[PDB]
Amino acid sequence: MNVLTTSSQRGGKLFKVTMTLSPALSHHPWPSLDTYEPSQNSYSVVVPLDRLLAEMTYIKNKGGRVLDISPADLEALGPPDISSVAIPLKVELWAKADVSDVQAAIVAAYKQIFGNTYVLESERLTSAESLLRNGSISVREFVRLLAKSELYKERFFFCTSNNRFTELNFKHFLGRAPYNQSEIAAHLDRYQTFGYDAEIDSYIDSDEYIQAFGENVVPYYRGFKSQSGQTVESFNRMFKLYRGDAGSDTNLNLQGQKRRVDPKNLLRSGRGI
Amino acid sequence: EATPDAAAQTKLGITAVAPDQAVELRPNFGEAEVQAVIRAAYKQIFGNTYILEADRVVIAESLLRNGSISVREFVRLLAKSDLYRDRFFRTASNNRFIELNFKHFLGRAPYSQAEIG
Ligand SMILES: *[C@H](C)[C@H]1/C(=C/c2[nH]c(/C=C3N=C(/C=C4\NC(=O)C(CC)=C4C)C(C)=C\3CCC(=O)O)c(CCC(=O)O)c2C)NC(=O)[C@@H]1C
Ligand SMILES: *[C@H](C)[C@H]1/C(=C/c2[nH]c(/C=C3N=C(/C=C4\NC(=O)C(CC)=C4C)C(C)=C\3CCC(=O)O)c(CCC(=O)O)c2C)NC(=O)[C@@H]1C
Ligand SMILES: *[C@H](C)[C@H]1/C(=C/c2[nH]c(/C=C3N=C(/C=C4\NC(=O)C(CC)=C4C)C(C)=C\3CCC(=O)O)c(CCC(=O)O)c2C)NC(=O)[C@@H]1C
Repeated sequence: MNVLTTSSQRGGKLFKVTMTLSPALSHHPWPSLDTYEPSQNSYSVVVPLDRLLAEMTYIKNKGGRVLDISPADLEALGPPDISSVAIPLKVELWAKADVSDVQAAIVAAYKQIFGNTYVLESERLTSAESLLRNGSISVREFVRLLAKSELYKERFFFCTSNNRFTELNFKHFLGRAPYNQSEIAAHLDRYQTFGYDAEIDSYIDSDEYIQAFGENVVPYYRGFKSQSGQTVESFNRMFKLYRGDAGSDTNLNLQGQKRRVDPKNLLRSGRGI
Repeated sequence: EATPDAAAQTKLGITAVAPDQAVELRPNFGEAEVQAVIRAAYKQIFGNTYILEADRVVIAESLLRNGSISVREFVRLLAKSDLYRDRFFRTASNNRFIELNFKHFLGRAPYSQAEIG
């Protein structure tokens, strides 16, 4: 939830704490077995740093358990600005592209395909770049090569879960976020029989890819603007998948690869399987 | 010699408070419902003393609306108030203060000299 003050009247960094409530922790003043209000299954409190230790011990000594702690300053921050992704920009690689134009595409591709994540000089792929700019490879095909590359696998696919990798994939290859639990299930099954290459192939091959930026257009962010057959919630999920500019998909950070989109949220948009 | 049930209560005038009604803030609380918790809290937490317009604490009860703070946190804000200090603590001795805090914070009185210490 929103927190209204970053700091207590006495100086003290507030910290939002989220717990699963337990009947002992709060109960109705009613006859019969004590029940916590259902709406507050996940309770949140903002506590000053001083009372944080005591607060957390008490929660845990009852049947409570801590879902997560977060500094109030990071919380109660604006939802990321969509300014740059509201209109993506878009890059076209003409035939007979001069030297600079090819460079721009390359850069743009690395940006979108890898997230903000930085690609070092050694990481960068000369061979693939070589092919582009003497013809022979489509922008589309380059994009396939990047997702095949180990660089991609090491960041996105080898650290996190396949559940996470799918949506990670969706965002990079298609601006969209994933809609529905089915998409996640389909990709997982594809991966088990066909393997990693076939799964990567299935996003570029998909008509949604073809319909937008089909060939010789660097992929851009379709999500954040209204798309055909897109669940309304997907738009919200795009805010979870995409956090600000200068926010990346990073194996590097503590517990780097986690799920931006909770499984339950996916279930809301659609169920059936 | 017969006593009505609740004769013991009517003597001692504990009739009103003996079993005591609890007030609970509920989800999607109405504007009148919150007003009633505030009314209650100021009666218990403050002493049954009179809170004049000036006395009321605007910022704390604004947070109580829109569920920024819970009632337990509301009570804590009330207890740390010029107003709570001015009455209670600043004029009292620590024995009278601690004995008052028991009561307003929890209905009981202090069970033993240790608790005071
Ligand atoms: C009975 C038909 C089915 C069933 C019920 C069941 N419920 C729990 C535990 C809880 N149920 C609730 C429900 C409410 N709390 C509320 O305040 C309200 C109304 C405002 C409801 C309807 C809650 C919150 C709990 C969890 C905490 C609590 O005990 O109050 C259980 C036990 C779960 C446990 O492991 O503790 C059960 C069994 N489940 C069945 O088996 C039936 C199908
Ligand atoms: C240097 C002053 C301090 C420092 C920096 C540091 N940063 C990273 C990693 C990243 N930092 C960023 C930064 C940005 N992303 C953006 O897009 C922008 C604006 C557009 C910025 C400024 C990002 C994206 C990353 C994550 C990607 C990556 O790490 O490849 C690190 C590396 C973290 C690691 O553990 O590998 C470091 C070291 N850290 C210091 O020691 C200085 C105090
Ligand atoms: C007015 C006709 C006369 C008057 C009254 C008077 N009362 C006070 C102060 C208090 N009066 C009460 C009384 C009650 N509390 C209750 O809940 C009830 C009904 C159940 C009553 C009647 C209380 C508790 C106080 C204290 C208020 C507080 O806690 O601040 C005063 C003011 C005295 C003071 O200095 O506060 C006065 C003047 N006195 C007159 O002169 C009139 C004839």
